[PDB]
Amino acid sequence: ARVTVQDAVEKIGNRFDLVLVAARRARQMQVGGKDPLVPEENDKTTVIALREIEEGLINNQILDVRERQEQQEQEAAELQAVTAIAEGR
Amino acid sequence: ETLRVDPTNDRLSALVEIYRMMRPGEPPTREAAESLFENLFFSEDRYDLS
Amino acid sequence: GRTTDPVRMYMREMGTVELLTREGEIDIAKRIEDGINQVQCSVAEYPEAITYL
Amino acid sequence: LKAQTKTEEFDAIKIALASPDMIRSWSFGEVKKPETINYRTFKPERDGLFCARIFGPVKDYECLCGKYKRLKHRGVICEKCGVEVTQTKVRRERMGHIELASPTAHIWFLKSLPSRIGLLLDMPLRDIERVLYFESYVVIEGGMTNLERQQILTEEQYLDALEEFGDEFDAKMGAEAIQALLKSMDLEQECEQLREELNETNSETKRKKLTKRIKLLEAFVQSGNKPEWMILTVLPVLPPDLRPLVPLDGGRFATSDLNDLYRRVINRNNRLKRLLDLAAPDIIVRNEKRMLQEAVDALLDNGRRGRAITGSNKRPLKSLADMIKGKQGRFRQNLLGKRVDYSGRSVITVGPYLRLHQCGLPKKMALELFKPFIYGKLELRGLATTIKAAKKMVEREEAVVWDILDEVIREHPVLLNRAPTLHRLGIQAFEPVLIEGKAIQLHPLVCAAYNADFDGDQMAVHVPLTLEAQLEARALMMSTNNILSPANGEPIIVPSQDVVLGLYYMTRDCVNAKGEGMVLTGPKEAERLYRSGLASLHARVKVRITEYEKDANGELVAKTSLKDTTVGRAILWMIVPKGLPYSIVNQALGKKAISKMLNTCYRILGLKPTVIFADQIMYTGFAYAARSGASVGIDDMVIPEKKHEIISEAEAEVAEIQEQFQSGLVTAGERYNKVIDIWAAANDRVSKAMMDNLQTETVINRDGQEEKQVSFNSIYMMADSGARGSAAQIRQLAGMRGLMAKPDGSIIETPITANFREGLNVLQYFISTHGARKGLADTALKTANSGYLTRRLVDVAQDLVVTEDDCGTHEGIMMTPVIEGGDVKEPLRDRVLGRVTAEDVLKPGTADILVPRNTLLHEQWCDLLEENSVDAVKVRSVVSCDTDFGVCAHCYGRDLARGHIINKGEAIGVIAAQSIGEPGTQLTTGGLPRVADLFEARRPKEPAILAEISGIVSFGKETKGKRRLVITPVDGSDPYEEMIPKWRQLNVFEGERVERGDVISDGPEAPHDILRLRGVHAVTRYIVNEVQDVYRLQGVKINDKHIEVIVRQMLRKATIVNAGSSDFLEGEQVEYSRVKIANRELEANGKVGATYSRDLLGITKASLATESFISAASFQETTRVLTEAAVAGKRDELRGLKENVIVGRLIPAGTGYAYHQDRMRRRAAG
Ligand SMILES: [Mg+2]
Ligand SMILES: [Zn+2]
Ligand SMILES: [Zn+2]
Repeated sequence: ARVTVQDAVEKIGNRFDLVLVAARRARQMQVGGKDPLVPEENDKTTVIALREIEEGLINNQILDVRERQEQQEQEAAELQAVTAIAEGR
Repeated sequence: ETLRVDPTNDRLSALVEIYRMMRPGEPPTREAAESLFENLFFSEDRYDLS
Repeated sequence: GRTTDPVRMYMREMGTVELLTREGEIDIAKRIEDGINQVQCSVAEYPEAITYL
Repeated sequence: LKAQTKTEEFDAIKIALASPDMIRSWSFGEVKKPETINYRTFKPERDGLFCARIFGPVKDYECLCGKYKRLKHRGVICEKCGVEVTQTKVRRERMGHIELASPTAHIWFLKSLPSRIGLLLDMPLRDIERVLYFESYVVIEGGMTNLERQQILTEEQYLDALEEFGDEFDAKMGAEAIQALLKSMDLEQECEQLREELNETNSETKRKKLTKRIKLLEAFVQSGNKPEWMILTVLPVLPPDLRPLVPLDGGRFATSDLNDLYRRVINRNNRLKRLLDLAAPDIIVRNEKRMLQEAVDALLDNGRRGRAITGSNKRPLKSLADMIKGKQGRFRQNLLGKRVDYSGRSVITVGPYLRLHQCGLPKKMALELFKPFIYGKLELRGLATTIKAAKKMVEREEAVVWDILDEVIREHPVLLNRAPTLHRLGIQAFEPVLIEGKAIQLHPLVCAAYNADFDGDQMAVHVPLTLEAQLEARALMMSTNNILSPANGEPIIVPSQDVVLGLYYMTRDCVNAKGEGMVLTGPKEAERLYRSGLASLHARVKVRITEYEKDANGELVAKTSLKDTTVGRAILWMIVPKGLPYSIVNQALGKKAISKMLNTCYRILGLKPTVIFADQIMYTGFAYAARSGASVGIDDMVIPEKKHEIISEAEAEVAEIQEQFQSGLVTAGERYNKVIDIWAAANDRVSKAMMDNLQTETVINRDGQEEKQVSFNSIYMMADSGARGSAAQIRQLAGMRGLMAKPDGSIIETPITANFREGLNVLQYFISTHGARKGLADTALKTANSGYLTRRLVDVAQDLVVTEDDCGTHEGIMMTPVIEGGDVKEPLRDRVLGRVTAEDVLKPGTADILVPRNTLLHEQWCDLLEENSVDAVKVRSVVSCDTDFGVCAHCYGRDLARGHIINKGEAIGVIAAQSIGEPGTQLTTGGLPRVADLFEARRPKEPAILAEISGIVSFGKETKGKRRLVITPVDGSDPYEEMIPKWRQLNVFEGERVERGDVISDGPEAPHDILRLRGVHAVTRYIVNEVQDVYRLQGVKINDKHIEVIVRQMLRKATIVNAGSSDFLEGEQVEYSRVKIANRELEANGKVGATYSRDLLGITKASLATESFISAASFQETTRVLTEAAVAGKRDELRGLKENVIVGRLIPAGTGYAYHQDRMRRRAAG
């Protein structure tokens, strides 16, 4: 369990945005699109996300970057799919 | 001075102002004012201290 | 004069009109007869009213 | 990009008058009949208050006649009776209407205090009503004949006038007349003419009313509402499901009161149409029209005419206005309260075994609470086939479900709450620990935050469903994350009673005991010495200890030494973490000291070590207090041996003064004062007797004959440590208790001679009873007073939130120690702590900057300022903050449950109000009503008058009611003469110069004055100092900040002096004004900038003004607010807390601040 979030509050200053970011990440884990970045102790996604914040390997910057990259990861897949839609003309 | 503030003169007048006090806005009547005032504190029916 | 609560503004407004005499009733009824029979006669004087019937 | 048509996520809201065609737009049919249901088959009669055709199908996706019963046929209108088969919920949605025969006035616009139809037409109310009742004729568009436009006539007058003028003159009566008035009204023309008339004549009485009225007019014009709409042509009907006919047990039906009303309206209306088609006489149709007016009025808002009663029941029927308003003063459901799922509650118990980050929860409770989670997790692993079977499993309570519950509980926090919620700590998050029992276990250290006793107090539990709620609870509402009261940086986790008696009993020293004067290597063998029974817990002993100091740079220094201390202190030292010096535990450890221990530990080691430290302190406190064997006997309370003697002597005095009254040497009242004085002095004597005795009387021998120390007696240790009891109560246990005072307040001259250890007889007890009853009554009253105060406070602040980061202003208030009377009622260090310097400060010598510019002053900065002699620091405050529509974090301070600077987006107004309000139960002109008076800015009863302007003054004129005072400035003119009643003893010297704001008389003064004459900083200083004078005298710690934000909200409004944009005398937001003048100093007009004057509005007054009308409808009078907004067509954009709470979306603060921001900028932009 995570008794105090002070360390996470150290990694990202705002402390509300801590809740938001850790939330978003915890969601990334809870509805599984992804896996933890650090060993799961049986800790629920709620705490795993916080452990990820405390280790400084997860925050708003990192998440935004990863997501932005994944958009192009899908664009690459559907590259030949959507260009086949030239029937639009 | 109480008399100096009294708008009325005779008994009928007083009963008029009283009946118009208790049941205001409706036209007063002699039998009405009399019946009211007699039925307030003087009627064995509508009143008692026991 | 106006105490609101239309029970009054009615009760007083009607109280103005004086009660009818036993003769006045007959007067009014006679006036009724005059009016009506007038319109009936006016109807009888119209050709289309007949032809329609 | 096509903008949109259908459903989006809506912003703001709009409110205005309703058009007949608009009313029809909502209406999906006209209700033509008073009938409800058929009376046998309960189906709705067509075209009635309850109807399938107009409103909706009785049962889901089914026609009334029953032809199309299939879920397939949906958008189908039935041929038999048109009913589109769709969910029954639509019968809760679709509205209706009624076409009224004769026009009707909307009672909300007739009877609202500033009658709308009245002042819009510039016509008196009584006239308009007299016209509505057909009592008189009113003119419309008189033209040029003999008569005015708004003029009123009578029967005979109207007849004569008509006889004179056939046409070019117009008069009507009834509702049609008022409608004709409003419709013929041309607002623009009135605007032009009124502007001219405003400009021509010079009189105050004239142009005041003139400007007010033109402003009103043009406002109503810009609204988009046309006056005609104040008169209802069409009457909308509320959906049937919102006024249900639904049946009950025993075949009995129950329906709302709106049906009686609506039915009445329909009836009278239809009967009116009937009487029209019968060509009835005037009187009849008039009576009918009036009756219709009354019915409609009673429907809309009942009680403003006759108070109509419901069928067979005396109690007046509830109208739509009452439906909206609600009850319990002003409570609109999002206020009074709302039922919530996933919750519970029960009696609470102790659970000392718990860590402070957790708490006990009953098994069954946790089962029923987490039930959905339990289902989903049961079938996720595969223990249950389907959700049904899962329910069957948890219903049977199979052995396998308990483990799954242990799974879903683990990292999942829960919210705990108490009944009297005041400060934010009233609700705190904990980690659930499954416990066998029906009782909730609550960690002892938190029992202070809730103000919860163990006497049967109940707590409630809520489950943080969504992920965001889990993380919100864990990172904010969590217990460990708030260790510090938001009111002041002092720890609220301070040990309570048993624990402090434990730590007190531990570290203390009796003169002689086992192992006295020996030496030990370390705390380990000290404890080992104690447990074995070889050495006593308390003995003076030298032992070697290793203490750390982190005084190096981010680094712990280690040093060892032989400390002269006691066995108990040595044992306790094991707990004290790291860099804390041994000195802290070398004392007697009272409640105050044991608190300062935790404090220092937090300001040194940080959060986590403070948490674990506190936990350990609780555990050891309980353990050693248990071992201590502390108890209370009847002999533990020691009465002075000299008591009876003091009693007798003070009793001789009374007969001395009595004999003097017998001989007439003294008067009656003076005698009374004398006897009361001697008895009081007696009580003081016995008190300070038993105190000395009970305190130091322990007389014990070490190696010599005698010596004496502070007593080891139980009740004393209890009172001295601060565990419980106090000198006041102990005084009542041993010595005599006080003198009592009859309800009148006249204090009886025969005090209570006996005490509780002794017996009280009949009289004494009877006399005490009144004191008791007045005690309970007064306290129970002051709870309510506190509540009301907090309410006014949150209402006046609320939406104030930290928004911008830094406004960057050098502005601030001068922070000095309070220095009242004799020495220092409060230091400088506390006043400036956790705040930020407006500008850099100096040493005695300069070009050496200790604290640069704006920096947070923490313990090190404040002690660095304490090293130096600096008596003066200018500090940034929330009252002087340059940021408009909010406070910048750089202005506020660091104060929070955490030592770091205040976060961006935290809502400070709320927490400020809560902080001011929580202690309010602990407050005793002076007192709590004094505080209420202060925040209300009420002018006192017998105030003082400050000098208007500096310079020499003299006494003008003579006696009529006043003797005029003539002021004479040095350079400028002297028109200023104030009329001061001469029957009030003056102060000001007839021959001396008086600075503006000097004392021209005595008594308290209204803060309006202090603001105007002495300045803004001056008045805020007066308020904060006076209210702090009230609290501090009671022993209440509240930081100046919260009070200062309340103050900022008080002065939010100001009245303009100069011109060039808006009106002259308008009171308006200093935010709006300052933003407009700062914007007008450059560009625009070169400089047209207008001067204002700061205004002081009381809290309850400043609460009145809120942009959002939905917010105003909450705590104010709803009926007025809705109208008064609806006329101007006011558009509520939300943007505040209360409004967003009502509308049910994320709060524009806290976590939601990242939302409303990313929105607010997207709005009014690209
Ligand atoms: Mg209690
Ligand atoms: Zn049908
Ligand atoms: Zn600021």
